[PDB]
Amino acid sequence: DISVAPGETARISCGEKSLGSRAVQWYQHRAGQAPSLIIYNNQDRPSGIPERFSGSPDSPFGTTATLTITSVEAGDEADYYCHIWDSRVPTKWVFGGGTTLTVLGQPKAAPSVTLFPPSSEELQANKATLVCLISDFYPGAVTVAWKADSSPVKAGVETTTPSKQSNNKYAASSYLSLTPEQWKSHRSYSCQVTHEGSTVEKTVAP
Amino acid sequence: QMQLQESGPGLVKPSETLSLTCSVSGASISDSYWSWIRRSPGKGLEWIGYVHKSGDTNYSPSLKSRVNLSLDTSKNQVSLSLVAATAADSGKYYCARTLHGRRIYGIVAFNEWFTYFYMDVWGNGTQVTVSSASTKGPSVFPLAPSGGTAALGCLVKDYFPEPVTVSWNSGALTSGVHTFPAVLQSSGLYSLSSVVTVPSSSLGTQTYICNVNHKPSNTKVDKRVEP
Ligand SMILES: *[C@@H]1O[C@H](CO[C@@H]2O[C@@H](C)[C@@H](O)[C@@H](O)[C@@H]2O)[C@@H](O[C@@H]2O[C@H](CO)[C@@H](O[C@@H]3O[C@H](CO[C@H]4O[C@H](CO)[C@@H](O)[C@H](O)[C@@H]4O[C@@H]4O[C@H](CO)[C@@H](O)[C@H](O)[C@H]4NC(C)=O)[C@@H](O)[C@H](O[C@H]4O[C@H](CO)[C@@H](O)[C@H](O)[C@@H]4O[C@@H]4O[C@H](CO)[C@@H](O[C@@H]5O[C@H](CO[C@]6(C(=O)O)C[C@H](O)[C@@H](NC(C)=O)[C@H]([C@H](O)[C@H](O)CO)O6)[C@H](O)[C@H](O)[C@H]5O)[C@H](O)[C@H]4NC(C)=O)[C@@H]3O)[C@H](O)[C@H]2NC(C)=O)[C@H](O)[C@H]1NC(C)=O
Repeated sequence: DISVAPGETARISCGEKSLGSRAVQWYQHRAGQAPSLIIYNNQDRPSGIPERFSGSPDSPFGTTATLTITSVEAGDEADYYCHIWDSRVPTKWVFGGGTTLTVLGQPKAAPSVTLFPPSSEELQANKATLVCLISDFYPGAVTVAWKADSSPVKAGVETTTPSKQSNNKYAASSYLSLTPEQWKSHRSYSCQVTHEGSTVEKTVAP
Repeated sequence: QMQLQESGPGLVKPSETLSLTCSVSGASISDSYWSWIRRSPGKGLEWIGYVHKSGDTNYSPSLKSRVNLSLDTSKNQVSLSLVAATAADSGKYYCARTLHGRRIYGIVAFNEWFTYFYMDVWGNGTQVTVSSASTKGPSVFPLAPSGGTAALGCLVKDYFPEPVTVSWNSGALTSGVHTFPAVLQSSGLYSLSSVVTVPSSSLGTQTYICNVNHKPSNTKVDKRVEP
């Protein structure tokens, strides 16, 4: 994940080192929007895509697919995936990469974060839930990451799409479904809210 | 330009067949290859497979045993069928028009070339949650809270369907009340939190009770919350 000031150039590498001849495609995915094709056949550009976006050549062997975006602008703030085709590697059925590009020159409002531990009432019911409430942020795009102690957690995480508040800022909530055992065993859990390149963290301990 | 839209007939219970449709407008399905893609929370953006009129059709190794992609020329629709759906098949599904080219890096007669596929037109994608969720009332839990302000709330957990209503002290407390939109969980049930911001000094004086109402199951719960 990278953050770039408007006007500067962004560099995103994706995939493993190349073995044979390649045809790399690059895809752009903005939050809650259909993905787009930005690059195909390594360097070729579909209609509409500006020459600011450029891809890496499939030479020499051993190169890593790199997408370069010069003179960055707000619109280029999105997730960037690559789909690699290599004459010596088996066809890929999962897209690679996923790097998020944040552009820094934008008007914004940092999120407020409140994290609740599981309630003693829920625990007696042999269930546990961490509640991370996110409010008052703008634009309406956040990414939430959970930490059991120091290690990231993927399982059990449920996060809502950002919703517009009455004051035209955004709200969102992330839930971590957890067993009471997992809750007690770990020293602590953290909710990490990233917004326009800056992350806000809250931690609770059993 | 061309437009694509992914949709389901509706709700998928475990061990039922997931049936998705990709309606194509501004172009005929017979002029292009077509692909389905999905993003499962457990994994990343994965290519399900592609289909074509010529019979040029292949599926992902991990899904080949359960998936069927078909072309409906009459309805100009691209179809996806996934037998024995489970929570593992939950996520967002994309339909996309697929193009192809040939990477020629040697003599064509020496088989020194390969065909590559790329997606230039994607749909918004549709969300698929596989569950046996049915009418169910919510469980209500207190979210307990020196100086400064404090956030106390109520966790309205595991109900279906939407919606639920939440007030505080029967409407006597509306200041600093923020009810968040519910999350749809992998269980197919919903959960939301209602938090009210208050002065710490007030924690002793005032009494706090959230009033939760869920019509579909005729549930009414009054949960007192304290520190
Ligand atoms: C895929 O997807 C896509 C997309 O998506 C999107 O995006 C993404 C990215 C994400 O984000 C997501 O989320 C989103 O969604 C899609 O597409 C889409 O779709 C959608 C649907 O929903 C839509 O939406 C919309 O939006 C809008 C906006 O727009 C804009 O923006 C956007 C973004 O945000 C975009 O997208 C678009 O495009 C746009 O953009 C733009 O563009 C242009 C051109 O290009 C440019 O130029 C510009 O710049 C741009 N911009 C920007 C970018 O920024 C919005 O607005 C909307 O909203 C609305 O609506 C809704 C529903 O839908 C609601 O909810 C809301 O609320 C609104 O509403 C409204 O409101 C208002 C206020 O209130 C109002 O007004 C008022 O009015 C009154 C009156 O009223 C009345 C009475 O009277 O009472 C009523 C009644 O009812 C009536 N009646 C009748 C009969 O009618 C009446 C009458 O009218 C008579 O007249 C009487 O009067 O009225 C008064 O007047 C007052 O005063 C006022 O104030 C109104 O009313 C309302 N309205 C209504 C209608 O309701 C919406 O949200 C969008 O747009 C789209 N997009 C596109 C691109 O297209 C798709 O779909 C998919 N695909 C597929 C295939 O599927």
